[PDB]
Amino acid sequence: RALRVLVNMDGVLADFEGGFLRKFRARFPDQPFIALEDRRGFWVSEQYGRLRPGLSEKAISIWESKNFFFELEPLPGAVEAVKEMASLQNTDVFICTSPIKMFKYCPYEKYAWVEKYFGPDFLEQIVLTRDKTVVSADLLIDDRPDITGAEPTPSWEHVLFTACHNQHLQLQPPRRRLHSWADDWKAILDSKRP
Amino acid sequence: RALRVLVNMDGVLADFEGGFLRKFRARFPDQPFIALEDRRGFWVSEQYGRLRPGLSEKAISIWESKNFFFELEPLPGAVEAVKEMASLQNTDVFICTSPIKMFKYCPYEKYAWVEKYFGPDFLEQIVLTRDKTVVSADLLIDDRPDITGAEPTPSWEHVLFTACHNQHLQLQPPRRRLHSWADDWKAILDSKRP
Ligand SMILES: Cc1cn([C@H]2C=C[C@@H](COP(=O)(O)O)O2)c(=O)[nH]c1=O
Ligand SMILES: Cc1cn([C@H]2C=C[C@@H](COP(=O)(O)O)O2)c(=O)[nH]c1=O
Ligand SMILES: [Mg+2]
Ligand SMILES: [Mg+2]
Ligand SMILES: [Mg+2]
Ligand SMILES: [Mg+2]
Repeated sequence: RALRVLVNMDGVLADFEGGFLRKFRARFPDQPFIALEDRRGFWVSEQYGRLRPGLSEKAISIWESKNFFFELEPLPGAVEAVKEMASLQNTDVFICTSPIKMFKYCPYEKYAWVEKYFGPDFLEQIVLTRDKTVVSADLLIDDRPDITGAEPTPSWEHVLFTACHNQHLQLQPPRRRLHSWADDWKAILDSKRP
Repeated sequence: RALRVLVNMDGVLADFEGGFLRKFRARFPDQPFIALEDRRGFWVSEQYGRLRPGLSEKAISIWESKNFFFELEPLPGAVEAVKEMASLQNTDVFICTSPIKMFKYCPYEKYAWVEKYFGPDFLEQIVLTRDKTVVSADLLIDDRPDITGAEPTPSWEHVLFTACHNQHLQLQPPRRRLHSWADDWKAILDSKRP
């Protein structure tokens, strides 16, 4: 009855790519790096690892470090759009995010980030999971192309949120994109309503 | 195709009631307390609050304190049963747990607890959410009687795990219980398979 929308955090709400590149360059100023226009594929670690031996591990250490997640900047229009989306009649919004393997900071910082931008009351809307296919909803807005897990037939339609790593990707019909938060997300939502 | 089972953490895997009572008594030795046989209703804070003014807040401070979640003891048979359950053919097990409002320690400690008892590889099977009805599965084993949220018709059957606070409760047919991990959980699982 209410339309349910899952909104991914990294690469959709939070600027993981920009914050990573900045911190990587400051920490490792003598290593080569991947400019955002050159990013391809979801896994930053795999691309950096192909660039040079040992770079995978150095990339991983950036997001394993304290304050990495907390200090991510919101992507343009993300906060405003999700706030309006959640205020819409017959619309329930959840933030669906995958923590990393190292769990000392990431869970905590992700809660703190959501509190900071959306307020205490929005914390109730967070789902942390490595498997999104077991979360049921009408829509999932997420920048990762390949979303898989234990449920072979997820209830949501995956709308690919555009990011540097996926912008060149040709999708198979009928898969569809949300180009940025300036794009017409209301029309995508409305297309799933009765 | 695989049977999917969500197993709650507090009151099912982890002995929240016992660990709370112990820590409450050590910290507040001059307050009255609720013996486990006298516990009624899911909310410890509400019962303690009816016992005396100010006790709700003192109860809350126990589980808000560092190491509360981490130092919970496993309930008898819980670790062994979940390990066997996850090893079964055509069976995917997730640990589904609701964090508290105060998020500095609880998320982190819950990951650490699961690592401690089930190993690093089991961390992938954790879903943190305040709303279990948006997690899809065949079964949810959970000690809280009233499980509600945004999805009015959850895909799972809720099997009530017995606890001090619910043991006297008469359920409405066809709702059903798992009495403890010594009870025949395999038969409940098998009843949901093709
Ligand atoms: C790009 C990248 C990300 N991650 C972790 C860090 C944050 C989450 C982002 O996953 P998401 O919830 O946005 O699907 O995965 C990785 O573990 N490796 C990587 O290469
Ligand atoms: C008993 C009790 C528990 N909680 C929090 C602490 C741990 C989780 C347990 O929720 P569960 O995932 O077991 O449904 O809720 C509370 O916030 N208040 C209470 O009175
Ligand atoms: Mg993402
Ligand atoms: Mg709404
Ligand atoms: Mg419980
Ligand atoms: Mg199995």
